[PDB]
Amino acid sequence: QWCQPGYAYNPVLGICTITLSR
Repeated sequence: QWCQPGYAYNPVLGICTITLSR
């Protein structure tokens, strides 16, 4: 359960997804 920078951990999906917070 580790997400690379620029990605936010998603518990619903169970995987890391990209995010821009904008």
